[PDB]
Amino acid sequence: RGLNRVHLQCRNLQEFLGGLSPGVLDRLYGHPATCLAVFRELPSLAKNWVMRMLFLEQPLPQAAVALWVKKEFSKAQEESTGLLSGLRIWHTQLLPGGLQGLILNPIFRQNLRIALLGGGKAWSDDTSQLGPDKHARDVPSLDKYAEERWEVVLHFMVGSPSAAVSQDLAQLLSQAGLMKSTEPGEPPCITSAGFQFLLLDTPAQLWYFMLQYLQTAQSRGMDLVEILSFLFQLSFSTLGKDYSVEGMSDSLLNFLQHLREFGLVFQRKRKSRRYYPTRLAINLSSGVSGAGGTVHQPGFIVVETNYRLYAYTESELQIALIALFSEMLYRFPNMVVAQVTRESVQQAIASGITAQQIIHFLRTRAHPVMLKQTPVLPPTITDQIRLWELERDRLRFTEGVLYNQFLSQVDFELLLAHARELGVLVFENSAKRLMVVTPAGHSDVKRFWKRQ
Amino acid sequence: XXXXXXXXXXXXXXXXXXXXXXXXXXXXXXXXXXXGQVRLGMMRHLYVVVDGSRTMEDQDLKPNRLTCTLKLLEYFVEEYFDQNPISQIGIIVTKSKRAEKLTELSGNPRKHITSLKKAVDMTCHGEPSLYNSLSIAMQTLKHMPGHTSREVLIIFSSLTTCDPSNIYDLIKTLKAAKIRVSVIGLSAEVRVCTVLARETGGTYHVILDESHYKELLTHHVSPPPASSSSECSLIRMGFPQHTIXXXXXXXXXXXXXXXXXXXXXGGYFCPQCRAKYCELPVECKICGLTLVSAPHLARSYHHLFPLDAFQEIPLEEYNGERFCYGCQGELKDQHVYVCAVCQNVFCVDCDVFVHDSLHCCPGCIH
Amino acid sequence: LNLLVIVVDANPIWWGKQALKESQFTLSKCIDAVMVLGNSHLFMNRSNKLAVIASHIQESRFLYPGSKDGKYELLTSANEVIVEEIKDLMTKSDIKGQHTETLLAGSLAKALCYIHRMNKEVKDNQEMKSRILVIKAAEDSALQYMNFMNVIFAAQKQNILIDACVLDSDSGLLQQACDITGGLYLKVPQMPSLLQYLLWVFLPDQDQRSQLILPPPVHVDYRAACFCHRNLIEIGYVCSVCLSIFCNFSPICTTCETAFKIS
Ligand SMILES: [Zn+2]
Ligand SMILES: [Zn+2]
Ligand SMILES: [Zn+2]
Ligand SMILES: [Zn+2]
Repeated sequence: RGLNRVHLQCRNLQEFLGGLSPGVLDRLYGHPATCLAVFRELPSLAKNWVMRMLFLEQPLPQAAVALWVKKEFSKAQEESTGLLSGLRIWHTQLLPGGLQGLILNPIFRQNLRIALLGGGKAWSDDTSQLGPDKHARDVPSLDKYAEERWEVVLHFMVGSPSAAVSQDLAQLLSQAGLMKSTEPGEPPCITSAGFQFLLLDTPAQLWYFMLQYLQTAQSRGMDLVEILSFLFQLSFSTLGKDYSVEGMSDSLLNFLQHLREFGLVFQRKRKSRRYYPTRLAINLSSGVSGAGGTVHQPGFIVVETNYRLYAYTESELQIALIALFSEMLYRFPNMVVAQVTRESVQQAIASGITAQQIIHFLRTRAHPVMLKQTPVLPPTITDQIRLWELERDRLRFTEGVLYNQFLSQVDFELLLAHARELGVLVFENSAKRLMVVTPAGHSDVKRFWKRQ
Repeated sequence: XXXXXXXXXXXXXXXXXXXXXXXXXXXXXXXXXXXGQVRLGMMRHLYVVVDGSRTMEDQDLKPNRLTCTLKLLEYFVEEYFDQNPISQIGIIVTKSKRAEKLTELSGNPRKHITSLKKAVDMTCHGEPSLYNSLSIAMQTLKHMPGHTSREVLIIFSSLTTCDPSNIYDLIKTLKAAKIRVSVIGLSAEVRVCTVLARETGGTYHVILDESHYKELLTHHVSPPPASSSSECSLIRMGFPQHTIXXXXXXXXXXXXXXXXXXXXXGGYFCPQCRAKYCELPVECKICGLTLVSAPHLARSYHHLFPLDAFQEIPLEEYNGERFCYGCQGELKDQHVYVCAVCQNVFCVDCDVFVHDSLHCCPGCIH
Repeated sequence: LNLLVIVVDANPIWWGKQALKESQFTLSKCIDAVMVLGNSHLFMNRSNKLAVIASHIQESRFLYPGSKDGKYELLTSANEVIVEEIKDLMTKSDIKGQHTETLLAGSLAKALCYIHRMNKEVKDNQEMKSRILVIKAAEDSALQYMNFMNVIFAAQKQNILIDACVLDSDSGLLQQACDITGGLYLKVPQMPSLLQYLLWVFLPDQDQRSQLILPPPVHVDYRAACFCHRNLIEIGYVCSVCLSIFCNFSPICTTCETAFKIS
């Protein structure tokens, strides 16, 4: 903790896909699920530009792309162009003079056109013929199955006596940095990343599972490309119509039964030929479930100006979460009454939670009577929460290297200028020659001192 | 002191639900709308006289009566200029036994709503004066042309109607000057306003609620029918086309405006005097012509070939057309509404939408 | 959350003359450009909604409302129902002679009340913006002008934008509608490129009209004639009973048989 604390940063599919290898990307767009899934992530400018340039075989010059936009919006324009360029959609070509032509990656473009129009592949859908299936599953029972399995995983993180995790998933939770095993006679603890993982949205939690699951996909003979194509194949599916398995490798079978352990997919049998993509699997998307209401579950916490939480939900999980960032007084078979004490939040940040998790948690589960307010939370309470976290987080730490008490002043700004030159300047002085450089990048300037 | 005994229970599980449903159903009501195939007064110099009395400060409404009255007049100016474009409004606050022409007779909502946002901040001191307010409204409404149904709307609260002269000779004059005065009253019925309303030709009403008062002002939005007295003339009209800066201002006519203005390059001319107006419709400031874009005649054509009634039937009743002919949806409630001519099927949402906004049956167009 | 309501002027007489013309561009590419615009609109965001109406000569029947060939699945089901609905509509058809010019007021009326009910469907967190595309290819009848203005003013009140792609001929009432409501008007100069016009001009929503530089607004003619001789008027005589435009001054008002007071 001589570094900074573990701030749980969602990648939002840009820092994930921007930062890979372009051969991995050119294989990744080889299924239309991935092309639609990268398409909908785009900002609306880049969205409309791809849908503009889609039906086209000529590299348009740079002048037309810069000349399609009104003058006031150039600050919010270069982000869309740069995001198309870095994500290997727009590969740059040349008109035969000096006009740098721009053209969509024909793998990406061809598979988007397969996603919109007729195609040569078949989305890996198959059925030999099996009609009304032996133990066909019902849609609210798929909802129930999703709730049961993913709340079992959440109770496992919380540490209930409902610990039905089958110890590959527990090893996954230990490997992703969430449940640290210490002193190996089996206490599984919770890391502060686990507490910040709990207060997050359900699609954000599942997508963080998939990102930190594929972060260590070099382990079990897994490849990123086929797994991400299967994820984007799941989240573009329908609860009603039923699928088959024939057309999948054996490592896909191991991933799909591990995914059954996640609860995102309802099988019937392990040796079966059918899977039901669950309601958790459809809403798998890098985004935000809302600020007043969730498609998954309607909100249930009434936050009054008395710093008073009225939770209309019976669940030991969500009672434990409201125990995390508050303190609880009454429990009725319909309702829990809790009070947000200063000391409760200062306990919730001692274990490590930046209180944007808390405010977004309460905005996610906002009860439908708490709605029809344009500030859905009372801003006295919200600004008080932010003032409490700013009292707790008042130290900012940085490892540095000192320059003090120089013999001159020309070498002072010379060392400062060489620090600014190689981008290793941290903190400077004006009067008493007290400089802070990066300590890992200090040996460059130190060997420069042995050279002058 | 024992209203708590209003909640009965028979099975107590859905019986409290039945008591709550009876209360929530008794807390609502429907409007009463009238149809007519009669002549209407469509050019309409209406002139609003508000109290500024002592009784405007009484708190019978949820804010004091000045604030609620002024809010619904803001809504009134909005809906009246939204529905009748040719017409005009003028606002008099009547205050301290004297009458004050607060906003002159014009035809754009910006000045009137700006003046009402100003007039929130007033004082409301003294007793009103119906004599002087009807005198100022008469003085402006003498010389509007005879086909205009010249109308005054007095939103009147107090009871002591402190005039400085005799107000039956005004009612005889205003009877002879073919004006029409309608009074919306607060808290009471006053005999003089009743004689004024029944003799000039208008209609008198007293206020229960917010909702009833909205219903009364909505009743006075629509053009009221004409007597056997008002002139049926033929006003000469002008239809100026829009003119942009002709061909990149190749020999244009750079003007300022005609009523803090910038340099106008182009816009609307006049076919009588050839002046320069920014906005249309505007009465010609230097000619006396009235200038009309002519959807502004089409904005008020629904009064002339009006709607009809929907045959309202709640029960199931022979319905072999399960879906709404309005918007292709099922009829999940027990209210089915069937037109007169085509006799198609409509639901409640299509009922409110057709009868309030679209103003035509979608079937009868086909 | 957005709501595109495409309206395709399926005049069977006009597209029949277009298909006997033996051109490149027939009704099949028209309805296919409609469906590619629809799948593009559903494709741009998850929350978007689509509804496609087809004005026939005597009826406003809606067109709208696993993956065998590789599309997204709901796009496949929507394309299947639009294809089967136009095949049920146009093939099984009728013939009449007194009413053979197409209509646009009724389909716009259905679109207005459909947007009304789908705005009642919207919950309190989200808010719906809406527009009506009109793909017109025939000649509009004059006889429904009394009706037609009304639906425009409904779209003036309900804040629904109106856009129009006219294919063959200009239309004064429809460029009038796209001037009043704040929408957009476009006369295509070459038929088979229709989709590429739609995917740049008429695909972008309300918060991209202000960002994109678009083809400029044509000047709108506020021509006005009498009900007497149908000729163009710069100064007219309008009654205050009938509210009707007369060109020359006349004693007895014909439109409402008014006993005109003469001064
Ligand atoms: Zn003039
Ligand atoms: Zn009808
Ligand atoms: Zn309906
Ligand atoms: Zn007349």
